[PDB]
Amino acid sequence: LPPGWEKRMSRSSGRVYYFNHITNASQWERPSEPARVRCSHLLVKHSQSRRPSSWRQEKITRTKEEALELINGYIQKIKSGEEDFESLASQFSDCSSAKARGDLGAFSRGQMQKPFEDASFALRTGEMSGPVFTDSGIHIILRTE
Ligand SMILES: *S(=O)(=O)c1cc(C(=O)O)cc(C(=O)NC[C@@H]2CCCC2=O)c1
Repeated sequence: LPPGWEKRMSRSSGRVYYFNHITNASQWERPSEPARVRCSHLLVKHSQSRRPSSWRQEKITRTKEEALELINGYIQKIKSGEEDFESLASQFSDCSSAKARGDLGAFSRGQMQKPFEDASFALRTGEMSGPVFTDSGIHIILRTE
């Protein structure tokens, strides 16, 4: 299995799935480095974020548990196909990159917070992470290049 993938057992169906412990993504299909990648993200902050404030809300009061529930809802909607990643990043990300549909541009290792960096370089082009935790809050990451 590629970097970070493990074979897991679905609790509800008993069917096997695959989980990546670097990106926190899960998928049913069996999964099949560059100097820089380009990623967008959607950030949900909470009261324990390093800065519990965002361009969108002066005082962020939601709990970390509430932020994870929000993130998990956005992931469901994006995976369902009902909403594009860009649409939810623009509307709900607590990062000013929201106004660029979540795009952070290109970057190399050594620039971003480490769990974000590691998830970004372990994603395939076009792939989306699961919930990724940093000191800023909880991220959904989409690798675009
Ligand atoms: S597993 O069954 O313990 C499991 C763990 C997580 C997680 O902790 O992130 C997520 C999922 C999950 O996404 N289940 C639904 C489907 C499983 C295959 C891919 C899915 O969308 C399961």
